[PDB]
Amino acid sequence: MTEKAEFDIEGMTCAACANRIEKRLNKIEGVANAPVNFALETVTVEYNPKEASVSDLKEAVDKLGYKLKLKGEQDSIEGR
Ligand SMILES: [Cu+]
Repeated sequence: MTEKAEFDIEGMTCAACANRIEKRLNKIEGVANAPVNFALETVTVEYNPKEASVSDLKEAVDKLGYKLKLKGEQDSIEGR
């Protein structure tokens, strides 16, 4: 089952910022994966909406400093 969720990240000026998110994300219970993509400025989070939630991990990202918001939820990304 699981779900894919796609989010736009603002402030992660270094790859270490991004990696720190991945670290936090991994620390959330019932996450599958969540590699942060340093080009499109987006992360594709994969998890189950049972033990974790988009809103929860949002706060977990905000906890690190940089901002996060919705982007999509079907391996799509979108942009110009
Ligand atoms: Cu950084």
